[PDB]
Amino acid sequence: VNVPKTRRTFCKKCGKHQPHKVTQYKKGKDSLYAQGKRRYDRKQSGYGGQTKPIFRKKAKTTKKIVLRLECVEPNCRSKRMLAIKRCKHFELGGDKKRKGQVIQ
Amino acid sequence: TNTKGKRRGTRYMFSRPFRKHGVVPLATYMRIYKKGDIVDIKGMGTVQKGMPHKCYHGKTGRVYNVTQHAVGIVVNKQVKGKILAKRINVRIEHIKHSKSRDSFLKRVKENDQKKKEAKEKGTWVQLKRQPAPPREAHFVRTNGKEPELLEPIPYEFMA
Amino acid sequence: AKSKNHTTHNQSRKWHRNGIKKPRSQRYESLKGVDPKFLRNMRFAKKHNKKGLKKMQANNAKAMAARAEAIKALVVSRKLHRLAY
RNA sequence: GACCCGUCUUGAAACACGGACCAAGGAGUCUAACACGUGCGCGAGUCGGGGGCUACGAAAGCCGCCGUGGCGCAAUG
RNA sequence: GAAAGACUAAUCGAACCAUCUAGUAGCUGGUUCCCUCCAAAGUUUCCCUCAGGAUAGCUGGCGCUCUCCGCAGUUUUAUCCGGUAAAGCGAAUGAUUAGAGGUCUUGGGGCCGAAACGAUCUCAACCUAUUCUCAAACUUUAAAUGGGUAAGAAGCCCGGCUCGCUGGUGUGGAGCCGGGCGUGGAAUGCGAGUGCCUAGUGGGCCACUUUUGGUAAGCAGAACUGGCGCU
RNA sequence: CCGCGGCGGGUGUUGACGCGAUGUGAUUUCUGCCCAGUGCUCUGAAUGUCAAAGUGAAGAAAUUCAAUGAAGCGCGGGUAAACGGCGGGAGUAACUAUGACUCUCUUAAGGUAGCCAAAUGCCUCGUCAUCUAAUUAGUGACGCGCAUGAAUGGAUGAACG
RNA sequence: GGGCGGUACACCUGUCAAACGGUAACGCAGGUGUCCUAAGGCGAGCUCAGGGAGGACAGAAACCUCCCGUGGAGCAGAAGGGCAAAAGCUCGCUUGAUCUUGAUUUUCAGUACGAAUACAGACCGUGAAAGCGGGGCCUCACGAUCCUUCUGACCUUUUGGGUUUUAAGCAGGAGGUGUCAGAAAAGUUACCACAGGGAUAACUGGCUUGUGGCGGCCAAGCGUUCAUAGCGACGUCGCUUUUUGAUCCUUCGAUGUCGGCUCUUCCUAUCAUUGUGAAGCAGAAUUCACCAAGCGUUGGAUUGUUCACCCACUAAUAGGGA
RNA sequence: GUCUACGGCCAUACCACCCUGAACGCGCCCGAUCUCGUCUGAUCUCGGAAGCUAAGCAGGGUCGGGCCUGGUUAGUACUUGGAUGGGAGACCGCCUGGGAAUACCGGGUGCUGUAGGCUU
RNA sequence: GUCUCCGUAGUGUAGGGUAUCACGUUCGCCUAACACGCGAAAGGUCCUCGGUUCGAAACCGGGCGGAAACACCA
RNA sequence: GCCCGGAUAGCUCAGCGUGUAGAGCAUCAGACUUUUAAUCUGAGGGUCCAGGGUUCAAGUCCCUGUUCGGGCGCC
Ligand SMILES: CN(CC[C@H](N)CC(=O)N[C@H]1C=C[C@H](n2ccc(N)nc2=O)O[C@@H]1C(=O)O)C(=N)N
Ligand SMILES: [Mg+2]
Ligand SMILES: [Mg+2]
Ligand SMILES: [Mg+2]
Ligand SMILES: [Mg+2]
Ligand SMILES: [Mg+2]
Ligand SMILES: [Mg+2]
Ligand SMILES: [Mg+2]
Ligand SMILES: [Mg+2]
Ligand SMILES: [Mg+2]
Ligand SMILES: [Mg+2]
Ligand SMILES: [Mg+2]
Ligand SMILES: [Mg+2]
Ligand SMILES: [Mg+2]
Ligand SMILES: [Mg+2]
Ligand SMILES: [Mg+2]
Ligand SMILES: [Mg+2]
Ligand SMILES: [Mg+2]
Ligand SMILES: [Mg+2]
Ligand SMILES: [Mg+2]
Ligand SMILES: [Mg+2]
Ligand SMILES: [Mg+2]
Ligand SMILES: [Mg+2]
Ligand SMILES: [Mg+2]
Ligand SMILES: [Mg+2]
Ligand SMILES: [Mg+2]
Ligand SMILES: [Mg+2]
Ligand SMILES: [Mg+2]
Ligand SMILES: [Mg+2]
Ligand SMILES: [Mg+2]
Ligand SMILES: [Mg+2]
Ligand SMILES: [Mg+2]
Ligand SMILES: [Mg+2]
Ligand SMILES: [Mg+2]
Ligand SMILES: [Mg+2]
Ligand SMILES: [Mg+2]
Ligand SMILES: [Mg+2]
Ligand SMILES: [Mg+2]
Ligand SMILES: [Mg+2]
Ligand SMILES: [Mg+2]
Ligand SMILES: [Mg+2]
Ligand SMILES: [Mg+2]
Ligand SMILES: [Mg+2]
Ligand SMILES: [Mg+2]
Ligand SMILES: [Mg+2]
Ligand SMILES: [Mg+2]
Ligand SMILES: [Mg+2]
Ligand SMILES: [Mg+2]
Ligand SMILES: [Mg+2]
Ligand SMILES: [Mg+2]
Ligand SMILES: [Zn+2]
Repeated sequence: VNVPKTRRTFCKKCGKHQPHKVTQYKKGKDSLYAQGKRRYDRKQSGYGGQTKPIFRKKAKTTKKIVLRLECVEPNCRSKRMLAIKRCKHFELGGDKKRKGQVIQ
Repeated sequence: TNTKGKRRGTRYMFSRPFRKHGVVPLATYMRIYKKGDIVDIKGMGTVQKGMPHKCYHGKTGRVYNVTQHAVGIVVNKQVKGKILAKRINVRIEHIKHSKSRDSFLKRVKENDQKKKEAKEKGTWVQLKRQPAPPREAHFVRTNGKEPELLEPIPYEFMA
Repeated sequence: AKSKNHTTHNQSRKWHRNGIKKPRSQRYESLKGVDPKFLRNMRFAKKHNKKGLKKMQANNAKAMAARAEAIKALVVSRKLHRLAY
């Protein structure tokens, strides 16, 4: 697929429709002081070894895609997420096709 | 193990009748539908929005809701032994009136006409529908000639 | 090592040992599933009915007298017949 | 007229299995909790189970400024 | 162990004796007195589920509110729905046989030809009217059985009120306070209604017709009713 | 090499003609080519990855981020009497013509000396000669060997069972 | 039967389905785990495949022009259904593929996820307009707790009070479990052990007879000539259980499992002998058929052999069951 | 009999060839300053009015195709229920009741429920 | 036990708009003749019928032929 | 997911931010009285794909299409 960089849409805090700025999303790093990590290391240590399961039978080969819509008017500066259907190939804002040219 | 799709086995059912394709005629829409009327359901393949599921094609129920382009409706269904009373929301194309109630609404009026009249006359006019009785003894006149003697045909190989 | 799969052999009777119940029908059927624009205006009209009782009261208290003045302005053989007398 | 009884089994007289013969012994019990029916007392209240006081009796009878406490009378986030 | 998994108190591909111990089992066998009343299932969804359990179903028990209007594995009268058996190619979608008239619509060869649709025998396809047979995944038509609804008081008919929705016009509807109208508005038969707790079962079999695979089977697999299992 | 343990114990009252750990199997006779693979070992700042500790900075601090970074794996040499491996592209003459000499080369080299239808060869009772009146077995030979072969040992030969 | 081999283990499209609906098998013919800022959402304007008649190089087929032209074209993919001043083709303007409570349908326990339809409260796109639009014309294209990550509000809690860091909180998307209502998992045992099963194989026996074996009808030809002395093409009707298959009914708290030696009996579809017919039967030899199973049907080399093959004798060296 | 906007399944209303068309009407026709568009004033848009019956127009015609209804095909094909009814089997008869479709032969070719201006 | 290739001048054999090599073999070239070497011949139902095609042998099956394969586990 | 290096004429293959090298095939000639071997020209280059910034890119950065190392693992 191919999406443009600026979409005009709703905003919660402002009330109206406003133009945005589009970029995609990457995960954050796992922090080490979070509760399921202060529990997993505290339970993991000592003898006994592996306790919680480990996933190995990975089947599918694709991710859902999530957009990160940021506002533009410099007083709001709010952000919200967005979801799109599955795809393998992906980009943002470049070289939109046309109608009727010479196909080799 | 057959499939469980939305439109299984509806090749001939949602199809248009022969030489009746094309545009939906404009006296289907501008008829009026109140609440309480009795309605039969016939599917249609042109306007795909708001179709009924294939297990209602022929049933008949009454209205409880009217919407901007649709009416709600209460029907009955039989699932594995019992009977459920379920309600849908159907667009106008897939819907007609039923004329089943009308010969009753023509016989309530005819009876009350046959009752207001001739009650003050002290007359006793029959009101109940009575089934077709056994027919009366009657004469048959054969003026002149005799009945025509039949003969069973002798066989020959037609082919 | 096989096994039968699907059947429907005794179920057209196994249903009729306790009857096929028509759905319990009943007057004053509910209002769940109606559009809120119609149901709002019916609710405010069910909330301001006690505003116009007197003209309704006297206009029902006039036909009781027009009817009481209108109703006031309106008001086999012979041997067998003997033996059944 | 009439195949030998118990047993799994769609299907036992079976070329399916256990059984030579008699007497005694032998297999859904015991607590805790909860749910519903049912019988009894008191009733917006109820309960002394733990504690005290006066041969059968290791029983019974009392205590209310010993009713603290339990469940109930008021739910929701 | 000069080797075979040999021997180690008649015991060895991990000895013997006691304890935790009465170890676990969806798996085999057995399960102790009489009569009376009611009486089944081997199907559904989900499960590392297919010898098993949960769930709905069928069944029994205890009662309850009414009767001492209501319902029905049925029929009639009105009404809509369906694409099966039959049939049909002179009708579409596909398959297919043989002649008949035409101009060539084009060719491979005769053929006279320095050329032709000039003439050609034509085999041939091409166009028009005709003809022989076919169809689960093709259809113009289109039965039999069969599937829902309706058969009056929860209806009709007269006043009037409220509305913040709809609106040219109290228009358009809906909801409300009131009054009036019973020959009970097809036939036949019958007392009905709801509310709890819950055992057993989920290995199924045969025939009439209808029907798929298979050369056929006392074979395998489905639909309608009925039986043995339970006699 | 043992062992729960210590300045513990055996080998060891021993010292390379000695302890310990392996594969082959007398003598005679020969022991072929391949270090890409899996192992093994050696040069390692010739360096890509690499914990704890100790160091620096920003912060009120808990913290967070950076430099540096041992062995070993990686990269580079050695080794087959270490496990183990040893196929293919169709004809090249001057008469049959199997076939000279090759053709031909792709993924580490591509079955040499020698032996056979054997205790190893499916087709199979292979074909030839002999042994018998008649021999799916025996003995001798041919090799194209489903799937023979060199210390996972090949061919040998008196005595003995 | 297991195994090797497959996916009927989640979905959709036609068919089986017996004219509502529902409905099975390792039953058929087929496909999917995606693709697209336009191939989504509005509006104007046009009409396709094929066919004819013509036209410079131009031909079977380039482009132009005229007429017929109910879909014979196209709509991203499988197939049905659906479409003509459009749902197609060509241009214009945009981001309703956005934000938020519920109700209902779909398979179904009438539970979920998934998908979808009607409404309602906001902001926008559009077309003068009426209105159409909250994702692909419809029928498939996807996912639980627990944990993690991100955003959201001048949010509540961070525990003797108060302030700032951190963590825990409530709401919405994402990080995936294809055995698809969701465990984290490679082999062998011929040294083998226990719990059970005829629900499930290896023998026999049963029902069946395609394959094997045996016998008929019809009559184009062969037979120096002459269809049927003996034979029989393309075709067609049956029996037999001595071959192999198919199935799985009975036995797995055991019916002792290949061959041969020895030993009785039985069947006839007759190799020889007894009595009789036809020949392309002169005699001698030989082939063909009828009544007929009382009596016979051998000795040996090689192989574990049933089977085969070869040397002799003979009247003949026929075939099988229990 | 005509114009405007329609209704119903939209064919009794379609298609092909002919013909007559009074008056009001509809239309081809005359043209390109007026920000309507095109390569092109043909189409679309505008300003018009000398001149005339081909026109999806209107009406009738064809021993017309087509369609719409009726007989024949036919109590045939098929079929719900049943029988110790045949038959080696394939399949066929009976009682009970329901009951089609082509070919072939006949008749019809727009009603206008419709509101406004109009043969008046 | 039956599935996988492929069939073409006399031999054997290369490959959607013609039937091609090499050898087999007739005549001709250099030479002193000789050998080697060279150039022009004949040779074709590209297995037998029907469809895709403007034109198919190379595309499609049905079919007859040959060869090389396979059947495992009591 | 972390970091890391690798792709150039028909085969192997050089490239030093200011230019497309090379060796081996295929042609044509020259050298030898004639064959062999060696000698030389010529024909072939999109530097694996888009961008950047620089006067100038094959070259540093950036990502996407292709091969590979290594250490790691809670849905
Ligand atoms: C596995 N074996 C075979 C011996 C087994 N332990 C016992 C045995 O007889 N097993 C064999 C017996 C039956 C089994 N078999 C054979 C054919 C068949 N159609 N189905 C079977 O189940 O095949 C087995 C087989 O040998 O592998 C060996 N290690 N040799
Ligand atoms: Mg540790
Ligand atoms: Mg079952
Ligand atoms: Mg007797
Ligand atoms: Mg038992
Ligand atoms: Mg059991
Ligand atoms: Mg059994
Ligand atoms: Mg039973
Ligand atoms: Mg018994
Ligand atoms: Mg037993
Ligand atoms: Mg016994
Ligand atoms: Mg006793
Ligand atoms: Mg109680
Ligand atoms: Mg010893
Ligand atoms: Mg051993
Ligand atoms: Mg042990
Ligand atoms: Mg016990
Ligand atoms: Mg025990
Ligand atoms: Mg009872
Ligand atoms: Mg599970
Ligand atoms: Mg089990
Ligand atoms: Mg159970
Ligand atoms: Mg048919
Ligand atoms: Mg069975
Ligand atoms: Mg059966
Ligand atoms: Mg009985
Ligand atoms: Mg019963
Ligand atoms: Mg050694
Ligand atoms: Mg090596
Ligand atoms: Mg050799
Ligand atoms: Mg020998
Ligand atoms: Mg070897
Ligand atoms: Mg050696
Ligand atoms: Mg049905
Ligand atoms: Mg599309
Ligand atoms: Mg349009
Ligand atoms: Mg809205
Ligand atoms: Mg062994
Ligand atoms: Mg052994
Ligand atoms: Mg059995
Ligand atoms: Mg037998
Ligand atoms: Mg046979
Ligand atoms: Mg003759
Ligand atoms: Mg036994
Ligand atoms: Mg025994
Ligand atoms: Mg005989
Ligand atoms: Mg008129
Ligand atoms: Mg006049
Ligand atoms: Mg006509
Ligand atoms: Mg030269
Ligand atoms: Zn924003």
